[PDB]
Amino acid sequence: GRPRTTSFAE
Amino acid sequence: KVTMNDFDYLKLLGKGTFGKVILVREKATGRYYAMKILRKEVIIAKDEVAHTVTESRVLQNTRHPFLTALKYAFQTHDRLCFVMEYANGGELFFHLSRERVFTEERARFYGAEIVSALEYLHSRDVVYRDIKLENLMLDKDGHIKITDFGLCKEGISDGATMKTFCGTPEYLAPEVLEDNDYGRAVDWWGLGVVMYEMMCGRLPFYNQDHERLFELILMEEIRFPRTLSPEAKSLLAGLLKKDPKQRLGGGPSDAKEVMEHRFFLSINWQDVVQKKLLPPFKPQVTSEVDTRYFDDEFTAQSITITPPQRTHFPQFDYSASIR
Ligand SMILES: NC[C@@H](NC(=O)c1ccc(-c2ccnc3[nH]ccc23)s1)c1ccccc1
Repeated sequence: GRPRTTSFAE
Repeated sequence: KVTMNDFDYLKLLGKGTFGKVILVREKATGRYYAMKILRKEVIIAKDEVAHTVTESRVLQNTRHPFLTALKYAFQTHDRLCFVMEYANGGELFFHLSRERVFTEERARFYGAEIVSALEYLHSRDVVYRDIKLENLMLDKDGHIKITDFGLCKEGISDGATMKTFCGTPEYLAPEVLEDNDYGRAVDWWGLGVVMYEMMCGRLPFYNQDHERLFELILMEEIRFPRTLSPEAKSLLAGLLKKDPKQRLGGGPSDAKEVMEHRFFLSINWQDVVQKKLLPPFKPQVTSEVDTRYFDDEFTAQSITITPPQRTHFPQFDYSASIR
């Protein structure tokens, strides 16, 4: 079970 | 105007750099909602005001069974608040982590409802750009609800392109990892990654070093379990074609290509949108304040407020009843 991901921009 | 004191604040469902999401009760009606509370100070500092306005605008202008519905968009001097219908079923990330892997039948159900949602957004010239397990929630009946439209782009018709390097590292399409622009096919790559996770029980590419991760996304050939069905292998191979021009859904007909793939042979797509497909899992919620399908990491935390004019955010506020 992978770690939580985080969204990003530029 | 709607304010903070119109709601009871019951349990923390999510937390991070931008702000937090809390299960609230509307005092007037006694009904429960999910309230995403974002700090303006952080949004301005990170230069992300355009993304916050786009999210509200997309939420205001969309209505689909498998997209989350906005009840109220309102703001205070330092906070932006999205009041939304409460999906009690929790994230798909929660369920897939618990069960490790789904059957092809269960993945097909979730996949179809996501394809239905993506066809809707694409027909409306919206590219979602952040398909992933954390952004896919389940409602009380076990149907898909896409959340978080912060990285959406509007006005993207047939063949229109985008420049912003954005998304989530693990889900980025190969073309986004190259210079210049990219098309709406990145959403079908994202569908491919989540479908891969549901059926293969892992990301198709992973490394904690983004340098190594992006090289895998660009350079590495995907693998499948031997026992995965031929149609499932073909679907994932089609969705995860590195060239967006040769990718399933990357042609002019868009979602049609994906809907007509042999993996979804058993699916009537008019029944999908009509909520006529039977959910393979029904959330076992006893009450409305029941948060069993959210991490204790968040739900165990005590609710508190932060101690810190024309600090107004124009074109943000909204009511579902007024419009
Ligand atoms: N980038 C991650 C983002 N997490 C979210 O978007 C949500 C967490 C829990 C949500 C929820 C739960 C139940 N019903 C729901 N209905 C509509 C949403 C929702 S949405 C986030 C945003 C901002 C700050 C931290 C984390």
